[PDB]
Amino acid sequence: PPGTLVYTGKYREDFEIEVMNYSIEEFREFKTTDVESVLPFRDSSTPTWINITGIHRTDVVQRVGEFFGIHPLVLEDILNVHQRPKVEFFENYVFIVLKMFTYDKNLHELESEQVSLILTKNCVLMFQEKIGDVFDPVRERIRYNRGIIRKKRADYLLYSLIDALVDDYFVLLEKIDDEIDVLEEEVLERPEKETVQRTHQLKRNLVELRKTIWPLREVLSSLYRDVPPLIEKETVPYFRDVYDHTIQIADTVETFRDIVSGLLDVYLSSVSNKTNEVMKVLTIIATIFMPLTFIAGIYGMNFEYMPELRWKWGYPVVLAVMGVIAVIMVVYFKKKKWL
Amino acid sequence: MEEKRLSAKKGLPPGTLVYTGKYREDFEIEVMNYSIEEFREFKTTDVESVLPFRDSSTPTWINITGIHRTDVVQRVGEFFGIHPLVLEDILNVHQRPKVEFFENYVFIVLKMFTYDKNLHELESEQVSLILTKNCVLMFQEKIGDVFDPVRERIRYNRGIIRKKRADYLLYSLIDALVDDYFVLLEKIDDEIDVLEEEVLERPEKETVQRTHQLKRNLVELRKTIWPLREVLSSLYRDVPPLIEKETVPYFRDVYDHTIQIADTVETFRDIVSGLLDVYLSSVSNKTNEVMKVLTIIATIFMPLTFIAGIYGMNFEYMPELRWKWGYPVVLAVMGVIAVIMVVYFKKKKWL
Amino acid sequence: LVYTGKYREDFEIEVMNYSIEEFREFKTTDVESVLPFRDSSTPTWINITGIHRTDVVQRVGEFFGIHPLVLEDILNVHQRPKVEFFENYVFIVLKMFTYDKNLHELESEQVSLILTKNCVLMFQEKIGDVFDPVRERIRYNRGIIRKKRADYLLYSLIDALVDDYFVLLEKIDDEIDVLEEEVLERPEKETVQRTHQLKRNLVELRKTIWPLREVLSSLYRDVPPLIEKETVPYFRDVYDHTIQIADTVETFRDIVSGLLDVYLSSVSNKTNEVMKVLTIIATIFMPLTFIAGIYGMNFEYMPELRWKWGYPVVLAVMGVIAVIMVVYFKKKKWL
Amino acid sequence: MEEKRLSAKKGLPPGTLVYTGKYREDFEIEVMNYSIEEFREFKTTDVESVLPFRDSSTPTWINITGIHRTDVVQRVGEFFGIHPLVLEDILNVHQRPKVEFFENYVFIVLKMFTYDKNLHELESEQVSLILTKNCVLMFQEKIGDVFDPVRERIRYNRGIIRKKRADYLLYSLIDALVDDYFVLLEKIDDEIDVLEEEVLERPEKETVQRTHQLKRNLVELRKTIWPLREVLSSLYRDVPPLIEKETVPYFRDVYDHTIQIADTVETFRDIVSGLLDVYLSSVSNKTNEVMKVLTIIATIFMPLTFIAGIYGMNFEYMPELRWKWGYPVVLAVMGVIAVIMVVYFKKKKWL
Amino acid sequence: EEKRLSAKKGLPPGTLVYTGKYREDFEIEVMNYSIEEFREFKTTDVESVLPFRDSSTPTWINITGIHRTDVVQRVGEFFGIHPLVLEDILNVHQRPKVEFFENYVFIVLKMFTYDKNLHELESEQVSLILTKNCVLMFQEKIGDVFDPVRERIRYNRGIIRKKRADYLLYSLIDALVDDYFVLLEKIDDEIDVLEEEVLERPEKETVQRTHQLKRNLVELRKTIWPLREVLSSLYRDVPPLIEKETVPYFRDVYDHTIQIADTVETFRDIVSGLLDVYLSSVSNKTNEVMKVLTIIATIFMPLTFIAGIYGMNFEYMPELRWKWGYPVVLAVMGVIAVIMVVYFKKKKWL
Amino acid sequence: VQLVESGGGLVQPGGSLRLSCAASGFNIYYSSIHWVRQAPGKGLEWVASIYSYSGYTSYADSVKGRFTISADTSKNTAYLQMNSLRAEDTAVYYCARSFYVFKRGTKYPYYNYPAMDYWGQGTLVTV
Amino acid sequence: SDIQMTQSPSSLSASVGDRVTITCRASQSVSSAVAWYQQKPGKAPKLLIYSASSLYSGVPSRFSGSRSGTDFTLTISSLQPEDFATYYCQQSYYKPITFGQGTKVEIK
Ligand SMILES: [Mg+2]
Ligand SMILES: [Mg+2]
Ligand SMILES: [Mg+2]
Ligand SMILES: [Mg+2]
Ligand SMILES: [Mg+2]
Ligand SMILES: [Mg+2]
Repeated sequence: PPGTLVYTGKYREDFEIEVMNYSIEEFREFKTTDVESVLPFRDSSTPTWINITGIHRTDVVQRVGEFFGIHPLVLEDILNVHQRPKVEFFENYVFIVLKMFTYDKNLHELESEQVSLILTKNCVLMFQEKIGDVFDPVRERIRYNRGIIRKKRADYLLYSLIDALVDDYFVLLEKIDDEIDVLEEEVLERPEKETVQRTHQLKRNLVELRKTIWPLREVLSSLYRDVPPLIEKETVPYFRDVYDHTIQIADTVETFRDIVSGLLDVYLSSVSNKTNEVMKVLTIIATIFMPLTFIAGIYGMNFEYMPELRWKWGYPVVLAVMGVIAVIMVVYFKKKKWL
Repeated sequence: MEEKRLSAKKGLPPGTLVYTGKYREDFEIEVMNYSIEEFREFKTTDVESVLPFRDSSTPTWINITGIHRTDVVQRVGEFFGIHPLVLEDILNVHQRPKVEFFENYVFIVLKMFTYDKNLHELESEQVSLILTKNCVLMFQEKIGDVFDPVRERIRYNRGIIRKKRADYLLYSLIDALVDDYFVLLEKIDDEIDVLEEEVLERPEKETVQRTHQLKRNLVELRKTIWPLREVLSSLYRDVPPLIEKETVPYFRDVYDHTIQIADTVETFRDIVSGLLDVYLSSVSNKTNEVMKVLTIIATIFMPLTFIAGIYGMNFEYMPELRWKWGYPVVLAVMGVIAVIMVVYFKKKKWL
Repeated sequence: LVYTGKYREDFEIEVMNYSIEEFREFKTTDVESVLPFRDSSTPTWINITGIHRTDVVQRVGEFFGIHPLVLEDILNVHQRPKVEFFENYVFIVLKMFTYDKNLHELESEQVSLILTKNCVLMFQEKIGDVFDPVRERIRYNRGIIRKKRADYLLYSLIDALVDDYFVLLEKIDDEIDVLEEEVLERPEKETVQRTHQLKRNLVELRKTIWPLREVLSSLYRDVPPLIEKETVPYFRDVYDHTIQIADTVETFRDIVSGLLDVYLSSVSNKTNEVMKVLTIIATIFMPLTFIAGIYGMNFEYMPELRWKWGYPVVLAVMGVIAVIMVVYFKKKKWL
Repeated sequence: MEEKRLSAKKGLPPGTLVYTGKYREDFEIEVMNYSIEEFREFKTTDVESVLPFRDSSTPTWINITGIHRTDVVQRVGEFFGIHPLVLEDILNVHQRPKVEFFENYVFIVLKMFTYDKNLHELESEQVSLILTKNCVLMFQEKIGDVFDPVRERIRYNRGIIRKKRADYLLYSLIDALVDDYFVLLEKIDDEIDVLEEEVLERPEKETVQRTHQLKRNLVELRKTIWPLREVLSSLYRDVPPLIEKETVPYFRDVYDHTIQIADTVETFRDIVSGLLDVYLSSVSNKTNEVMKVLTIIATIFMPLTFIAGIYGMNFEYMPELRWKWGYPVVLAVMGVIAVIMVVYFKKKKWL
Repeated sequence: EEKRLSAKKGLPPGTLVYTGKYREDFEIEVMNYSIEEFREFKTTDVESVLPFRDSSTPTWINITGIHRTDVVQRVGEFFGIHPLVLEDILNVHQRPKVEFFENYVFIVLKMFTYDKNLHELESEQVSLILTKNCVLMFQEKIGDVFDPVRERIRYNRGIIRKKRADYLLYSLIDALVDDYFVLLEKIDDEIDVLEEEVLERPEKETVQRTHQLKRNLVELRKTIWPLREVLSSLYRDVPPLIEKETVPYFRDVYDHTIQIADTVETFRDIVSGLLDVYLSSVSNKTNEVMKVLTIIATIFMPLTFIAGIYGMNFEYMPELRWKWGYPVVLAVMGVIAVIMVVYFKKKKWL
Repeated sequence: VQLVESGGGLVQPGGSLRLSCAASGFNIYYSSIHWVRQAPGKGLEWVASIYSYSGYTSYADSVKGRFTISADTSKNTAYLQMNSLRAEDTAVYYCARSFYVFKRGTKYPYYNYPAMDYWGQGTLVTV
Repeated sequence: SDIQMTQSPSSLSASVGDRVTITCRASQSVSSAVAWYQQKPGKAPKLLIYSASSLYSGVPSRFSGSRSGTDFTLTISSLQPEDFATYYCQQSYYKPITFGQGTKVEIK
């Protein structure tokens, strides 16, 4: 459809629709389950913070977007859950699309949930797809009045949301580092055909994570360099610092990709050593029993006219030469590291 | 040696117009002289009838499909004051995508890529754009274009192309090329996925053929896409007065899209290399398993063959009489040593 | 401000105030006695070890008019070394590295240096440091540490940090030599694991050194007004130093790019060699045993090849076949 | 060792002229003067017969082949005003292709290669070009020129070369050299095709030598072709007083050509960078086939011998030696073991 | 021994201490030359050396044996170069560099030497200090690559006699670059030898030599890239010390530096490929030896098993002698052997 | 491109009505419709809006929760069920087809908020 | 939460071939979502201008619109006696949508 308005994700469970109206000295939390009773926050002088957690219901998304002045195609970009991180500056609001990642450690999956930010110099909307989200630091800062967020306008609120996403990305990188270390200790010690698929899944997850991170560098460079008039001048160095964190994260994921690339080669070397072990086993067994089967098979020649019977303990003597040549081959293998 | 090489012009002078390409069967001239409120379109064949649109201040898109006809392209170049080197690059298919900033016109060369299922062949089509501040001459070699969204955008007054000048028209054509590159990257991504599944699930001899053919296609694709980064950087940086400053952010957008396609191609090269390495690892694992089973058959049975050989001897006065009535005084040794060795192998992770 | 590190057991605040005639050291724990040293004609350098306690760094930042972003970066332990220039101070955050002799691993402490006119804030997160030579130079009049201002003290601290990088690089080089000898002489299972962990350490060291080079480049080339021109050449010198480290690190990485590969070849050689040993012996003997079985054919009352020497003479053809096969091996002379 | 050393100018002052190439047999001076109307050829073996052309109004071209005669080069350099460093760089064949801009002459050292089919070797030949605002002094090693077509074009009035100055003559010569590079890359693309077809399938176990020789060839090609790219970049990027503005686009055109070649070389490298690795996989896979045979036959015939060793012993007692059978008790078990091993291997489909 | 973390493990940057493994002798080689006449000294007394810089005549003051730090300290004091440059003089592991100063230029280069034994590079740090009309040398051994340069000064050859001290600096740099050229020729010989050894009979040791060559080429490139930086900076930003007419010579030696660096990079790539070539050759030898082992243990299993079956010791047996016993098994046995040798030798197994 | 209305006349206050605007030349499904009113000898005010793709309905606050409106893709007609009639609802109603031109991709995207090209003939409703 | 969206003049007198100006302003900035509509008494309005800058197809080039932040201006260069009607000023940045109070001009 041409410029339609539909939800293209898969997480369709429920919604919450909460709100925090924070100011210089007073604050209020008015979380509800109704689309109305929250629009009046648009024209309030004190900056507000609307969380449409769960955008399955197109009714609430459309009503909030068209009531707050959001263009319908911005609403479509909100409802589309396949977009890369984006930034778009309008005359009275700034639109941002970010991706936050969750990691199923038990089965090693990396799921992505898109979050939509709209700054309107009087409110900060977020649209999310799943209940629960990584915003505990900023939420506690606003509720407990812990930070300096109270007296810095909605621009610092948008910065706080960006910083929460960046910290979540750092946590995700730490989890991926833990997974890489677990695989590395698992490999070179327990070689297996399964470890190849484990490494390939980790590499694909790193590919997706990089494909999401790289747009964020451009988005944050846009955010501080272009200095949109919606964002106050005094807040630009904050976004510059967040961009520094973003380039650090990009460097981290690049190094992780290189390490994962070398991990397959180190696994191949480990498997070569593992098959060399059984090769040394086979070689020692053969070279101590194949050269040691003549005087057990050369005696067995159904022929006469030998001292085949006239000997001083002939069978014990042939067992003695068995042992002598056996220990000879054992020494030949041990003294120059054939194992 | 299969006409895909560049034995095209040899020692001929630069002014020569030898058509390097091979699609020399069809030819026509699309014309769309749209304006702020006007829109004229036709499907002509005669070269003369399109000329009066050169001097018109209203932007025009002239799409000459089929440049094997040297006469039409040389006449267009002569009447439009186009440099002979530009004509040579028009008729030379095996030319890298490029940009040329002249005093009168901007010259741009792209490659439209199309792909066929089953067999992995990526066929190219040279496409050229010449922007003359009132007319955008587009040269193509056969019908089958990715400009259909653009053609509809002019035909129905949707978007901005119906209002803006020829600069935005050229931007829209470049964006159509980039969107074609997106869809081809999606198709090649599907190919990567199916090859990955084949490698990880059912390795086979023909898998090497598949992965090397795919890597060849991917490296050719990189050979063509990498110049696009420079082309779009030149279209953004040091803008000539020939392109309006209002459409420069659109060129930023398509430059970012080109950066995205370059990154995707690099990632796909990485994934193909990883797939080849995974196949090599699977080969190594197969070798290890086969040698493991061979050795375990060669360690719990070959000593048994030895002991059978040594105990049965053409000797006499041996301390191996039939004092145990039945013979099997040694089979118990065979069983015991076999059990001990197989347990040792089991605790040694073999088998 | 939340401390995101892994070390939580240390605290020590030390002031060192020197001059061309005066010097005093003041080692305590009460930050409110160090704060009155904010400004003075004589340059001061004050260390606040154990940034795990946020109160001290927050109070110092409030008293020194430092942007809260700088304090957050200081507390951010997993943060890349960098430099910021301000109107009143310059904030250069760097990393010290340690390589233990047992269980060879690379640990990265982060330190911070804020130069504010006549004062040098420095923040650490461990007990002890590698900046002892600077302290000793301050104790006794030597060199130019006492004569020049706090700019030269910042240069001296960065020089001591780069010297610690120097000793780390030499240690890594010695480990490279040991690993190369071990791989090229005695391929084992632990060798490849050591090589891979070393590769991880080297890539982390490279991704830290490159920001160090950028920091020193911005530090001398931009010549910020906070640092004087007189001390600018000295920084250039230490900047040259860091290039060497970067260059050498690249070299080491390059060397490692061979090791993890060359070991494979060695294994691919060793597995070959035993093949040869396994190939000859079976070939020398296993077919030979075969014809013994053909001369062990019972076929009761078999006319066979019974001769004056049933077993003798027959071993002669055994030996002839064996030596001919050994000659065949010597034709290509793999063994 | 010989005709390959970078030395033989060790401890020599810059003014000394020493030839450092194997090609020291041929020598001839071909002179081509031309204008719009009439052209004059004065090819001779006399060194003094070419000096008066220094002040010719019409563009002139002095091809001196056989630079081994250092006296001739010294005399022409002294007369035409060439710094001694440029002269010793002309003599030294092992000189990277470079461009130097002097007050009244422009200096360009470029290589031309020949690839032979019977033996996979790549012969090199350095050519130096000096522009003196009325002459193109082209010093060459042997008579192996690839620019015959430009000579024919000047001779037969074809092209625009007769109507232009010496700048277009330099452009034509560089174009001829780059077309020679095109032919060479076509030949090595044929080599890549045949080598890949022969190593990826039906390898003869000695293809590694051919692949390494090809890698030698490509590395030498990159080492020579990157400096040519820098040469042409320095040629068009800053306009020299010698080179007229109208000619500058033509150089830009040939610049695109060298860019293409550079890119082409890179991709060739990638193909080679895979082939050896691919070859490894192939032989590894072959070993596995060998593996399977050495694992199947033994596994079916080695353990069975064990049983044949058990009951072929000299045990005195008679457990079941009677029944006057074809011993199916110890022969049908042979078939049972054989078929069970065959079934087990067919489960994994080894053989 | 030596290897970084040296006596500059602490200490102020104004200190002077030698950080190399060569300390055997100290020998000055003073050479003052002009179009008129030449003067030479080799005394170990810098007091008879310092007045030369005041003399308005080009000189080539050479000071070997930096390890006598008193001499270099006195020279640095008298020539006005600040002690940080002196400390950089005293280092041996330090990267090649250029520092253009007020009325002085300070260049640092490395002079590698290659011996066929153990295939190991030996770096000999060489430091140049250009002044108004003089150049200060700082080396470690006695007798270096500049023997031709002496030859072109004590004998009036070239334009060396008719130029200033800057052209002397260029001549010394040219001699050093020629030393680099002959070093790359030795590398040519070594890489040809290793290539031939990989082609024919890898004897379990060529891998160590290949890795040694990788190490040598890498630690040589790590120095040669700063050599490009040195030679580019020597003319790109023209200092007031060098004349404009001397710039083309520096451009020429910069071109030589670019050539040698490109050659080194190409050799790095070739050795990187050659290691994989050796690996593939060893794998091919393994595959061939497995083919021969498999065929020799393949022609015999089906029929050594028959030898076991028909060499049995039971009561009744098929005693046969139907055709006396040999042909009955031997005909099928030989047919089997011929079938195997026409099924493997003909199926491209050996 | 034709919008035609039907269903005018007089109704008792508090009654009910149906207002149908048939559309020709475009598809209602992925399109938007608006109904506006013009009081006799007064201004023009918005009444209701349909976004038929998601079945979305918007009512004017002065008539919030009292009207009904929907679309019918099968006949491509927009329907308005007028209920809870008030004495001030007598007017002339107009069915309009919203639109907007847009271009996506630019750093500062050039979007246009909706307007009303095509308008219905009109329908007089009296109470 | 309604948006007061005023349009002036309420009525005006202009002769043929005159440059008339109709001003309009919203309580809150509505970007460039304002549109100018023309309605004759017997017709069924019509969209003259959308987004205050673009001119609708079919409309003669006589009409024009400008932007002054909160203020919107519709200018007619030279009126014709046939083009006399009531002009409305709609805003569409906010969903509730409001129209101008009205501006009726007759023949002077
Ligand atoms: Mg051409
Ligand atoms: Mg061309
Ligand atoms: Mg037996
Ligand atoms: Mg020379
Ligand atoms: Mg027997
Ligand atoms: Mg130091």
